[PDB]
Amino acid sequence: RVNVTLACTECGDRNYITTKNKRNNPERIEMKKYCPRLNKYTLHRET
Amino acid sequence: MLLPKRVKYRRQHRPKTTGRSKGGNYVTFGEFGLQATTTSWITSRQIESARIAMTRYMKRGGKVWIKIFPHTPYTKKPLEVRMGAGKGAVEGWIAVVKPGRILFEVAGVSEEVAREALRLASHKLPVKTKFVKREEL
Amino acid sequence: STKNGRDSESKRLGAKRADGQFVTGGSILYRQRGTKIYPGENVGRGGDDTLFAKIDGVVKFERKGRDKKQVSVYAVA
Amino acid sequence: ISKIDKNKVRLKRHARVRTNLSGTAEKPRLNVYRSNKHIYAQIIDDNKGVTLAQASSKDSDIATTATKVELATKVGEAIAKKAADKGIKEIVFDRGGYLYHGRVKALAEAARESGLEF
Amino acid sequence: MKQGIHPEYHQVIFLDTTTNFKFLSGSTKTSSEMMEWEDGKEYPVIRLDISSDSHPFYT
Amino acid sequence: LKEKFNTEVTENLMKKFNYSSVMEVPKIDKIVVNMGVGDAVQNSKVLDNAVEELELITGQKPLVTKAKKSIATFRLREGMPIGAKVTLRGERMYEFLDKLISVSLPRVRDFQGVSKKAFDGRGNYTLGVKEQLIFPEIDYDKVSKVRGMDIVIVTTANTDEEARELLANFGMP
Amino acid sequence: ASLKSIIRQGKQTRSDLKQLRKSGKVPAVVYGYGTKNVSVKVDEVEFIKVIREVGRNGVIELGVGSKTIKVMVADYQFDPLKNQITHIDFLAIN
RNA sequence: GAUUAUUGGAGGUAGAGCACUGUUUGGACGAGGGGCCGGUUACCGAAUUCAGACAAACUCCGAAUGCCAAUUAAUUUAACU
RNA sequence: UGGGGCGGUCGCCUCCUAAAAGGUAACGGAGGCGCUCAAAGGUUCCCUCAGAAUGGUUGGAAAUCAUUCAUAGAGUGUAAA
RNA sequence: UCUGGUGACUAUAGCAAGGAGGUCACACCUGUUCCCAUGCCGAACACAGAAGUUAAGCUCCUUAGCGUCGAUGGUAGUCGAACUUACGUUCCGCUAGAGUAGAACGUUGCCAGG
Repeated sequence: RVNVTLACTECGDRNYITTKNKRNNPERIEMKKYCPRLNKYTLHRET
Repeated sequence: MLLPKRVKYRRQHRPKTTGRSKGGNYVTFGEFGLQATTTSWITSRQIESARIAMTRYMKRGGKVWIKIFPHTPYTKKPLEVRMGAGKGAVEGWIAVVKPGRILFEVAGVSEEVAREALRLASHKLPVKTKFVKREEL
Repeated sequence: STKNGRDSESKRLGAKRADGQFVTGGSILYRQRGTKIYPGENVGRGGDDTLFAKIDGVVKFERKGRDKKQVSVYAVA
Repeated sequence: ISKIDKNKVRLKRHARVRTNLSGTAEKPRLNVYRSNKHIYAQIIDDNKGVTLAQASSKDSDIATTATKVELATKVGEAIAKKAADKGIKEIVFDRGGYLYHGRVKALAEAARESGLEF
Repeated sequence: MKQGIHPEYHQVIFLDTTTNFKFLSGSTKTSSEMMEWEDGKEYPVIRLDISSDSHPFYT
Repeated sequence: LKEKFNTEVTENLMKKFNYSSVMEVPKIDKIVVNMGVGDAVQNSKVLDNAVEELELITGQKPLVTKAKKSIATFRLREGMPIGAKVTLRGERMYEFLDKLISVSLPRVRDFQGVSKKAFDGRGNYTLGVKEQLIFPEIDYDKVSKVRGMDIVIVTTANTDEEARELLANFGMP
Repeated sequence: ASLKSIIRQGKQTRSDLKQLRKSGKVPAVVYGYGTKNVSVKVDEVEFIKVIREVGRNGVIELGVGSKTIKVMVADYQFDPLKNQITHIDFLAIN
């Protein structure tokens, strides 16, 4: 169990901290989240 | 020697002695009985002594019922040591009886024998007692 | 020694407003675990199972069925 | 063994549904029933236990032997016109304990086509 | 009715010598040597057994 | 071959019982053919093969039952597929049963063969089967370990005498 | 089987009840079909004699004011510690 | 603001009770081990029942009083920032 | 800290003590936390206990399968309420 | 003003048992071509019909059999006061639970047919 900081590609920021467990989800996880720079839901990804 | 096979909580509050008997005030199984008249605790050895003294006088004759069971444990610190380092260890088991409570019942024996046997039992107990029969009317 | 000296901070549960008094539109009415009291008219239910008023009015505790109770709020004024 | 009845199960499911479902005279309830052959529709304002409009497959205004489904379509059109006089605005569709499929779905789509605001 | 995962069963001609028990089906689809019309016009694979000739009880 | 039963509705029952109407008549409802435990601590492929055998026996894919608990005295937990079953209702039921009654006792080799009474008083049988009369279509050619089966015939009956009246129709009482 | 009774007036308090019990009386009720519910008093000794002569489950034609009522005993509150009766309910069988 | 009267409401104490949990005394009933050849005979543990008992960490029930508050009315003089 | 010492404890959560609002002490009586989950979260549809016998291939007597009562005694990630 | 649909009332409404009924309704019923579907199955859901039945469900009637409700009177406990120190007493007020008599085999709003 560890923390994770997501990062957008176009919003140019990282303001979404989530948590995951390595052994069950070792790969980087990606989701759709609303970053308000672009004012739309965009694809954030673990980094 | 009477005690429960298990209890949820070993250490308990000491019971209450004010009031009258909630129940168990009438003979139901036998012909004669010993009713209490004052209040006290009975300590599970007194019962044994009374039962023995009442059994041998009847000489494997009639039948005896004990209407009382000590459910409640009481604690004791072994040596008189400082106050207050936790509650002590279990020492015995008690039943509480209030006036009206029937303690022992007997059947299958004559009235005078019942009276004498229950007298011998009463002299082994910490409470005043009284001989009684089945209620009628 | 002993090993029994623990307890938690008591939470101030129970009724916070009475049957018959006026309240405002976000006031707490009953804090509890689970649903001892259910919500009725113009009454909400929060994540802590807390009961609150949606609008301004007088509060009425009443039965729900045979063995349940609820609160309601009515906007008479 | 024993065979279960269907309508009591339907009523359990319908009671579970109708916990956030009620009429308020501007979003009234559109209750539906079907036994084996016909279908019945009733508009209700649950605040007073009052109903406003009624329709059925055996109503002589609409009664044939077409499909058992176009019949429900006609019932939808009929109750829609009946409520067009008053309270034809956005409403709430109470499906009973029935799926939104087949006769009920057809009835609802007909009601929507006939000008209702749901 | 979920097509694809079930086996293949068909009313083969189960014409036994004893009573012609043509009330079976399955994957015993032998060469259609006999297609009885009263029975299934299908494989005669269930053609002879000890079914209805001599039972332990009803011999 | 359903018309046999359709005639037996009155050939024996309306006579022996004299029903007031035709609908108060006993009637087969479902056939459950549950195989058995076969503890697959390592025999998972064996249970798969047994499932294939049941697919050959019946015209329906079996549904596989997992352990409902983690019962001690056995190495298992919740999950762990340790059973299989099929439930038959109509045409498959009759097409299976007309074959089964034909090929059972000649392959069972017993006069009584089943029981005088294995019922609960509600129209249920609880028949145990040693797995030889079954697969009369693809016989013992490749399989290695024999199996056992547990079949039940749940009907509309409410007692054992009506079940016996029905077992009069191709049964071994 | 010919008991008497006196009717209790309204609002008997604890003190008067225990005075009545210090005396040889005992409170009682009469209910059942044929009459409404009435609260009365009875002499304990006479009631005991009637019970001795008639039996526990027996009938008594007791007098209430102007009239008489055939009646059976329903229940009785009894004090086992001083062996006296403290209340008795009468049921009109008619 | 305070006291009282009349009303409404939250709550599970004293007391009672055994409907859940656990503790218990007699009695029956018949089933499993058992004394034996897979079984009789007695004895065990369990279940179901009959009647009686126990409980701070049991409750099918449930006060008195205290608590909150009312279009609130009558007597008093506090109350708040 | 029922002198001090040795011993034990030091934060948080849940019961009882606690006196039917809330609150309430002891080196009073019982137990837990220092997380876990990418589904064990959201929404839409469907579904419903064990236990008990009944009875049977298996049979631990009971595992799976089947009818009926069962009133949450089922189950609810994690203590208790 | 019979049935049905849909709502409000703490089961006085339920459970159990016994007896009657049906194409205006209700239902079991026939089947899986199509919509759709069963961690297998048209059992269920869904679909197309109306050959057959009142047997079952459902409706009506009867019973207080189980369950439910439940007074009066009395008791326990208790507020206040006065005795007092008794495992208490007395006076005043509130009056429980259990049990008993008894009640009840549902009341009623809206709508369409009849």
